[PDB]
Amino acid sequence: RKQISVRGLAGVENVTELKKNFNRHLHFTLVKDRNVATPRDYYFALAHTVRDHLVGRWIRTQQHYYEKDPKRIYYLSLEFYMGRTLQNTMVNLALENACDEATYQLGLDMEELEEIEEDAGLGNGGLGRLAACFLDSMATLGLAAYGYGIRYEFGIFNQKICGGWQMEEADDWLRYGNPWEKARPEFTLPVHFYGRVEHTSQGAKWVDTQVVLAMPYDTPVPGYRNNVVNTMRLWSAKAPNDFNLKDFNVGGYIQAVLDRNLAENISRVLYPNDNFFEGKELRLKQEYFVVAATLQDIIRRFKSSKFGCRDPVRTNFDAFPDKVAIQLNDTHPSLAIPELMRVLVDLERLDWDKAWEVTVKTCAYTNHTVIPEALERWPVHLLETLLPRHLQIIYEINQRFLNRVAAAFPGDVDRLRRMSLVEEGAVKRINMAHLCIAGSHAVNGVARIHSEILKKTIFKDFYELEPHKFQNKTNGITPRRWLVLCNPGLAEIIAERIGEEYISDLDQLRKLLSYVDDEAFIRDVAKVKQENKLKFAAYLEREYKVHINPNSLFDVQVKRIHEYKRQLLNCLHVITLYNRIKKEPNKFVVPRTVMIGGKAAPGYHMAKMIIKLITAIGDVVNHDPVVGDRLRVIFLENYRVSLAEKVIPAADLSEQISTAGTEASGTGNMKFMLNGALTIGTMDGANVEMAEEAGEENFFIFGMRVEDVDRLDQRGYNAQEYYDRIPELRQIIEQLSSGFFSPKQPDLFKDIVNMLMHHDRFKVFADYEEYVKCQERVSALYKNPREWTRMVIRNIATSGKFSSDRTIAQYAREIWGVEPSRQRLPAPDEKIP
Amino acid sequence: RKQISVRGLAGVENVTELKKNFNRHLHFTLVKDRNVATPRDYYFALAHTVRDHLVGRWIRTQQHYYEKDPKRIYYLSLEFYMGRTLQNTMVNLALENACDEATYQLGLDMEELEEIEEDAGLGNGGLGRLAACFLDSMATLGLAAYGYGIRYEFGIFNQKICGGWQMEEADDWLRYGNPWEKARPEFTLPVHFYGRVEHTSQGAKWVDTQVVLAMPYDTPVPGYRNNVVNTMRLWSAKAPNDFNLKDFNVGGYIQAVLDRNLAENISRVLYPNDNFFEGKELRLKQEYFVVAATLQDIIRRFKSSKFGCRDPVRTNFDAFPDKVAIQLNDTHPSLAIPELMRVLVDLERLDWDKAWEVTVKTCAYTNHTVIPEALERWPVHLLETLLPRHLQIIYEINQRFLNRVAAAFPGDVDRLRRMSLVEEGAVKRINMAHLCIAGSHAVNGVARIHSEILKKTIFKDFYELEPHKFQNKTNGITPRRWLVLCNPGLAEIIAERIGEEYISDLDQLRKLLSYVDDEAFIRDVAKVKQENKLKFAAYLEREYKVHINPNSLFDVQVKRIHEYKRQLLNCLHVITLYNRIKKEPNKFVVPRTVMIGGKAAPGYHMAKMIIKLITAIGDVVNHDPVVGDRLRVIFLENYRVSLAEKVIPAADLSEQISTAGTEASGTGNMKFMLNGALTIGTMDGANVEMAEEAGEENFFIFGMRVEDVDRLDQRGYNAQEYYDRIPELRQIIEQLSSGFFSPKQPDLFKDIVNMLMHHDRFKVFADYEEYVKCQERVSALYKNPREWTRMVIRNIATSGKFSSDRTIAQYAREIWGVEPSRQRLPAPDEKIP
Ligand SMILES: OC[C@H]1O[C@H](O[C@H]2[C@H](O)[C@@H](O)[C@@H](O[C@H]3[C@H](O)[C@@H](O)[C@@H](O[C@H]4[C@H](O)[C@@H](O)[C@@H](O[C@H]5[C@H](O)[C@@H](O)[C@@H](O)O[C@@H]5CO)O[C@@H]4CO)O[C@@H]3CO)O[C@@H]2CO)[C@H](O)[C@@H](O)[C@@H]1O
Ligand SMILES: OC[C@H]1O[C@H](O[C@H]2[C@H](O)[C@@H](O)[C@@H](O[C@H]3[C@H](O)[C@@H](O)[C@@H](O[C@H]4[C@H](O)[C@@H](O)[C@@H](O[C@H]5[C@H](O)[C@@H](O)[C@@H](O)O[C@@H]5CO)O[C@@H]4CO)O[C@@H]3CO)O[C@@H]2CO)[C@H](O)[C@@H](O)[C@@H]1O
Ligand SMILES: O=P(O)(O)C[C@H]1O[C@H](CO)[C@@H](O)[C@H](O)[C@H]1O
Ligand SMILES: O=P(O)(O)C[C@H]1O[C@H](CO)[C@@H](O)[C@H](O)[C@H]1O
Ligand SMILES: O=P(O)(O)C[C@H]1O[C@H](CO)[C@@H](O)[C@H](O)[C@H]1O
Ligand SMILES: O=P(O)(O)C[C@H]1O[C@H](CO)[C@@H](O)[C@H](O)[C@H]1O
Ligand SMILES: *Cc1c(COP(=O)(O)O)cnc(C)c1O
Ligand SMILES: *Cc1c(COP(=O)(O)O)cnc(C)c1O
Repeated sequence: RKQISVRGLAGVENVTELKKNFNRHLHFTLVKDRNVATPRDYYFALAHTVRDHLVGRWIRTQQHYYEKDPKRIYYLSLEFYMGRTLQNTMVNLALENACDEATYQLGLDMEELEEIEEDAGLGNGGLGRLAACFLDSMATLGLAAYGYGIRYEFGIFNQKICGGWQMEEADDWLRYGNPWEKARPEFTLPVHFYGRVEHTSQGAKWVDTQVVLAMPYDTPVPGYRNNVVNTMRLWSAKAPNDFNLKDFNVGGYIQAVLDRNLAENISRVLYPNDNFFEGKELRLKQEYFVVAATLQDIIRRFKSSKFGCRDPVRTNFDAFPDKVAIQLNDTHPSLAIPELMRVLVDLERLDWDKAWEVTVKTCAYTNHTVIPEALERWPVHLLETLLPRHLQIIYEINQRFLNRVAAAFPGDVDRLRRMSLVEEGAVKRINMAHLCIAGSHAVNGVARIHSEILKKTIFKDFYELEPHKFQNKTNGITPRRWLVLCNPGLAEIIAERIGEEYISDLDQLRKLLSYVDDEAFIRDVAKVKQENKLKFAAYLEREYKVHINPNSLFDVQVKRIHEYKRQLLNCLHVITLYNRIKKEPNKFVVPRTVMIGGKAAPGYHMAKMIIKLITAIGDVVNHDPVVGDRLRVIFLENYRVSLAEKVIPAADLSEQISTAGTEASGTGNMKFMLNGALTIGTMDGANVEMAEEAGEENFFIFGMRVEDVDRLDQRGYNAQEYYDRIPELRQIIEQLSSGFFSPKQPDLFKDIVNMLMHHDRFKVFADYEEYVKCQERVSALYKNPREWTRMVIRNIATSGKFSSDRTIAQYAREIWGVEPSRQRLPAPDEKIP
Repeated sequence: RKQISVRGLAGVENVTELKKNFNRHLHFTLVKDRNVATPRDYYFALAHTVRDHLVGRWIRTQQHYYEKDPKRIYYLSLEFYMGRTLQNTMVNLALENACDEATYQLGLDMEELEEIEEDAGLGNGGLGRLAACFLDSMATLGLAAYGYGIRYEFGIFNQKICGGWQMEEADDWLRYGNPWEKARPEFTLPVHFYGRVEHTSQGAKWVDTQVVLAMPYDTPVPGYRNNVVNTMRLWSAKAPNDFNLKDFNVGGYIQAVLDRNLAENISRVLYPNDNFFEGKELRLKQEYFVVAATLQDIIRRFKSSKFGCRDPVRTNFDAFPDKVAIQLNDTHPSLAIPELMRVLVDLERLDWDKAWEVTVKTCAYTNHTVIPEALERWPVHLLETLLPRHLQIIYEINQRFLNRVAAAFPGDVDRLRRMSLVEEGAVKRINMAHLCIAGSHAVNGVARIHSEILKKTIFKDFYELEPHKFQNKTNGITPRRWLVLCNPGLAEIIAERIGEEYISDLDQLRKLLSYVDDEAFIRDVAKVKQENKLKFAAYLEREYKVHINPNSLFDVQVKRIHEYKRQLLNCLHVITLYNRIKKEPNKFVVPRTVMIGGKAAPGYHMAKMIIKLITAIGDVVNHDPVVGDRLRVIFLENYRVSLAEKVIPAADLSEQISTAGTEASGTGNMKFMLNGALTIGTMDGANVEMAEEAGEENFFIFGMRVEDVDRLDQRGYNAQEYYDRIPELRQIIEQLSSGFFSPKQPDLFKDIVNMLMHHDRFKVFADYEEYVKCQERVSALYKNPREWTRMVIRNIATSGKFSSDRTIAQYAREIWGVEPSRQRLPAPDEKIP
């Protein structure tokens, strides 16, 4: 509808420079002319002109580190959920407004072109987005940091609801190209698979291995206005030419060539599994592949440092921990630990015990869940086929480890079977979380309760052996994408009162508590959210047709569709709302639009069932005339980062409803809090630190605390109890059991009814009384709008702790041992020296 | 050693412009800086700066044709053997010398960088190079022409001789990228496979087909200094997202994604088969794929023309032949004919008989061989599975065709089984050469005897039915790559006397007969060849080590290794030479370096055997001390276009030794003739028109003419006869039979001995007397150097007829019906209008 904002300066020479370079790429890069270039061609010419302002800084940031050669942070993750890159790169370079003017005086709209860009969907959700937000934060804090992972040809599937069912389809995100990567095939590396271990004369050798090659592609990761542009290096698999062809004595020349895309399948697709574990060979291959190739790039750079010169010399890998820190995001790169031992002992010839001190001091591990089906416990027969030397290194690590445990708790023979990284049984397995605690020097959780639950439950044995290892580092979100970029209007009205230094110092938002009684600030804050609601209802009417009321409470739960996350409890609540105004049709109720969105992993039947329940409910509700427009249920299709930048600004209520003690942190919860939604949520994850930051009076907590959850388990949860005692709940179950919500096929929802009644791992009935109660308290407040905005102003004003710049400044200081910085690196300028 | 030449002007502003743009791409495109950029990075910055001078012209050449909208020539070929593109694009734009100065004053050597570029090996040999030379000629003659084919990820394999055996390896030519193509994914197209034909109400429909998508990549094809830049559009296969994923009810989400590279295998690899026929499903798929997608691009452009406006209107496909000419290179795109009928009848609803007149008038076919194992005769069961509607269209074409034949030769029932496009028998098959003659309006051969042999033997029946169809268009070579570019020194000394207009008017070389007695020209012509010999002996010493004598006759046969080409006869000759100076060690013989190079198709055992024989001979010869350096045998490894640009300038004698009546034309023979080698060859292929052009006295013809070959077949060839009567031949066979040439495994060569003796399809013994005789006559002349250079000056001076510009000016006029032109299109200059 309009905007100027402080998306930086649109100054005379630079708007001019821009338009020229735009027209240059459309011709020379695109080989398209004005009369034939479509909005996608206009998108790539600007994408190409914005990455031109980035290579100068990138090249100088990387030669800079060679010259100073800091300790280098390697963030190994198998997921990186980046979303789109043009506007984020414009924000961090301060080009937002010069390219908006430039595009204006060239007759295009930036926002049309910005919507053309495909999201890079290299992640499933929150572990992968945490990685993407960390990368922004490490560059904004001047850290010599490199994010490393796999370049998946197909990222997370694109979800389509057909007949209300999720239909998954392939994310061919590279179809039109990627202007942001730079393929580097000169730097390809081998990764060995299979083979045998010969034991001779001096050491072991892994022999007769198969060779896949690792082709790196680098993406720049620009800091917020400080001229640092760090790197995301993502490996692609390529078959070699000699073995992947020559091994002879008949078998088809064409067949040997077509069989190459079988080694290259290692990076074809991301595994789409939310908090579950799949013991598939292709996954362990992907896990070894990014470990092997990355550790070679690590050592290469450590062998230059300045030791490839001197500092001492006579290859002292002693200094390896003072030059390298490798962060394992979840156990997916836990083979970084046996592999660092392999290259150091086998290839580099250090003694076991030196190379162990060097491995534990450079590695650290971030635990992401306590739900036991998520734990990777790879069967031993898999590892002996695929990685026979690494298995060997794991057995010797385990041997030596349990010798520590038995020394320290002598005689405690059941502790020994519990702490072992080898899980005995029918299928002998390797417990990778155990590997990670044995070979890292810092193990951390993602939120204070999740960190305490690790010390007290899941890893109490390891905590008693080595209390010094366990840490907590509560998650964060980046203020640049999650505020500046999806909510420019909220950021400009904050910018107006307190300035802009808060975008890399979010704790400053607390100076906003002075304006909680300002009537100009209250009205502005509230107009921004009504505007946001209004542009999203438009988006919905446009891209997905639907039409909703902008004057309702926009109640939204968006995250992956898992039972512990409790889209079902939320569901039960909206079926109640419906039933209550059907009983009393002519009662005023605060009108609300409830929007649930998220993806199910392919073969998770319950999750596919819940998406069918939600769309089945909106089939009844959205078509009942007595309901009018007072209640609408919208399933939000193909949830991902660009849609989260659209929804979370338009939200009034944020559903963070998991059973206490299951969500380790959550980060969706933090994003909604700096964007002026109010939380309704259990004392779970970081919801506890958020309520603690704003004050419990300003948050809408309900439900069972974790102590009450264990008490109910001690007792035994009996869901028939809640059904019997609560008539509104009984009525809802029967409606489900009789086909009220599935007419032409009445027994349709009997899997979900049977579960809630008899197999509810997450206790949905136990929290239903206190949940519809709490929900009556947000509607009470909604219709006292000035007092909702003042509660909102106290949530927004207390979001500081949930910046990823604070989380990274604490890993930096207490795990990696580097000091952050914000001194901007010298200006982009020219010089080829 | 030095050069200035007339590689155009190196003028002040433009050398300056160049260096700046070089440094621009190395930074912004390459993201490499001077201190870290290798010679490959320097190659891509110049490749990128030379294609910058080409997009202006390309875009304006293509909008130009839209505006004037000529008849458009579509050259459909499954092979296109382009070799490398930088220097060829510099020649045609006149940038050779500005970029040589530019690179000089930047401290690099062009020739180092020019050697970095990978050859685009999208062809096997001569059919594919003919296509590549035609494209140059069509752009140099201002024709609205488009070359269409498949973009193979792997081209022709790279050959490596290990233990003297060919080892084939994959040509991953795209590893480092291609700076010359422009991917156009917005223009992807579907190609249907499998399915069924429903017959209902109005017409047939091909239903339940599988869908592969065709992703086009365009390469510019610049004319010689006339600002036309035409297009090579090459299709790539891409799996769709919906069917290649959704078809459900359990079967693995990861499996559905990994199974996509199975539709994309259609463009993975070129079939490496020289004049043979493989009836494999993947080949017919590749053949339908480039036909389907191309015919859609043809019709699209015919539906704009100006009829998508008017000219008449009420969709008159009548004018289709006056707007389109599609040339089928060999029978590999013969499905262009049933497919043009399918879209016109089934989709476009014309009557059969209108659409047949429109198909025969737009299609034309070039026959490339008479050797019967080369003929594609696709089994009927293959086509009914894969293309069931097309099979149907072929049966109805055949029905209607034989009704013409039987009307015109009433009662001649064996003619009817001979002319049928359906070859009855155990495996019923479709004769594709027959398809092509029924549905083209011009059928042509590639040289005057090959054209006569078609009218008299292989296609006499079709010639009697339709004499008007049969034509001849003798092959050509492009004077720009095959003279200007690999022989700048020979081109500058010609340029000195007669000027340079000969590079697009090669017939002008005849004004060189005036200098056949010029002693300055004789000495220059001879110094150029000694220089060339000297740089190739260096190349050999460098890249392949070998060391040879530059003062010998460089005797070279380079082409594919097939029995009809007769690398064995040449072999028998060098074993004789060896034996003769072993008999008489101290006889002066003219010293010669014999170089045989070329690739065998993978499973062609005889061809793999002949490469082993040749390297086995050089094992004896190159190590015999009594031989001294008087004779050396060099097998020329990994023969291809860039090596042919190195060898053919350095050649003194050119071996064009096939059994008369088998090589249809040959083009290697023409390249050697404009580069000052003298031919020894049978009266075969275009060797007959070449001898005829220079005078038989100036050529070294020997051997059986084709009449003598049929006489010997009438009689029955008995190779024991030649063995018995010729002692030098008897001695050679015994040396082979006893392991003289294969010591540690004596029976090694008994496949080749057994064949020559009992199964010689190509009569190698029949031509051996006259061949070692003719070979004594070139050595006689070699050691009268001034009289060799004067014979050479009469071959070079009479090469005009063998330009591809003459061949294309005759297809243009007598088959496609367009007039060539040489008026340069307006200067590249600016304007976005
Ligand atoms: O060359 C060095 C070394 O080699 C040899 O030892 C190696 C073993 O031969 C090899 O099999 C491998 O051993 C693994 C073992 O395979 C694996 O099962 C695992 O065993 C653990 C259990 O996982 C753990 O639960 C616990 O089990 C006990 C438990 O205390 C007890 O309470 C009861 O419940 O059952 C079990 C029986 O006591 O402990 C065991 C180990 O005690 O871990 C092993 C080590 O990873 O690797 C060995 C090291 O390379 C030679 O035998 C040895 O002498 C040489 O020093
Ligand atoms: O709906 C239109 C049309 O449909 C029906 O005809 C179709 C046929 O049913 C269908 O099978 C197909 O016919 C093909 C035939 O399958 C194929 O074998 C081929 O036959 C040729 C031989 O290839 C050729 O050698 C020659 O063979 C004769 C030969 O003259 C003779 O000397 C002796 O040696 O042997 C053979 C027996 O006489 O000629 C035959 C054809 O005479 O070609 C056929 C046509 O392509 O396609 C038909 C057309 O769609 C109905 O039968 C018909 O009435 C309708 O008009
Ligand atoms: O992986 P490396 O070698 O440390 C970093 C690579 O990218 C940097 C930024 O483009 C270049 O300065 C460097 O020369 C290049 O090799
Ligand atoms: O599987 P999810 O929820 O997308 C992501 C998981 O990792 C995130 C980042 O550590 C946590 O905040 C979240 O609680 C945890 O369940
Ligand atoms: O295949 P088409 O559409 O005929 C030719 C294509 O390339 C030409 C040269 O870049 C462009 O002018 C044209 O707009 C484009 O669509
Ligand atoms: O298989 P080859 O020899 O490489 C190529 C084939 O097509 C060429 C181009 O029409 C002919 O000149 C040649 O005689 C013929 O055998
Ligand atoms: C931040 C984010 C998540 C995380 O959601 P939680 O509520 O923490 O589970 C998942 N998906 C996307 C698209 C995100 O933006
Ligand atoms: C021209 C050429 C050919 C053709 O050789 P012929 O002697 O006609 O069989 C084959 N390969 C390459 C590399 C060529 O340059």
